[PDB]
Amino acid sequence: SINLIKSLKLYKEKIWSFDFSQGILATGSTDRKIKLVSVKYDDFTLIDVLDETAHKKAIRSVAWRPHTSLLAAGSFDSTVSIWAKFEMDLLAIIEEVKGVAWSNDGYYLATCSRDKSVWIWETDESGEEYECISVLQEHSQDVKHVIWHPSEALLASSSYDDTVRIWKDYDDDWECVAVLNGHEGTVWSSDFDKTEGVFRLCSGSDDSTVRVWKYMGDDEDDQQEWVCEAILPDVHKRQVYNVAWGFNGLIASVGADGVLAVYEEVDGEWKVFAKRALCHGVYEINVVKWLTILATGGDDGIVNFWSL
Ligand SMILES: [Ca+2]
Repeated sequence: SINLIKSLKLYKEKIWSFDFSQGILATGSTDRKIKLVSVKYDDFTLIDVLDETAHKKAIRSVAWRPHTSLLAAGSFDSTVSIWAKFEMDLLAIIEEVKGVAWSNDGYYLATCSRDKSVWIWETDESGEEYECISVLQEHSQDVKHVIWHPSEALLASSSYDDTVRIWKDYDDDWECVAVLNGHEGTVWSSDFDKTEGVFRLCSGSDDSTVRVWKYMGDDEDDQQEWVCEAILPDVHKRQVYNVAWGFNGLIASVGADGVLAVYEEVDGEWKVFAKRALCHGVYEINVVKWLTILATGGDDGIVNFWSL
């Protein structure tokens, strides 16, 4: 069962992105303004609004530098802003951006764009200055999403070209080490398995499916061999706009259809663990995260918080 524990209206426009660190959810909407929410299972409250006309168009992506309170925000502007901190103070502008994501060591910030590229930026302990170390142009269409592995410097990008690409460095020489071919429409997002050891990834698409991909070792050329090992059971009717793979082993998906589903892997097979229809009323749902509880963000400007 998926139970609503709290419903929080934040904007009157779409929520596109959110991210959780250190008990705080950051959110992004068609708005200039970034909103921060304190979250506990008490909880569940507004604490700050980030603006200062930094701030020109829709905030398509927000991400916390992991286990810290520094924040990055990417915009339809083509720009990406940086905040630190109560209150949050601005720090930098880096130069449509569709996604931002940090490596778990906190030193690399990846950005992706309608321009078909993925940029890798490096910073230090302080997060004050950003050096562009790679410009990664292999996708043939709009890149929708970037995410790093929980513990390796491995990056996954998802694109309107129907592929996920995996990127890895050898001494800051970042290159594409696999192209995950199989989805039949735009891949909106992906997330890595949190199981220790060799890698897997799930991805959600316009084609109404969630695929689970499995790494099958390096080839002779130091490229990675990857196959789609499963397609999850039917849920969505059907753009799948976001997926999230929790440390609990469970995958969550959300779609244009207003459904939130959870899947569990037992004895080498996936089953729907739980599902709920009309989670944002009549509204498309764009984003989902495991916080353990679920947060969903929808076209109605609400973040719903659900218990499992
Ligand atoms: Ca399907």
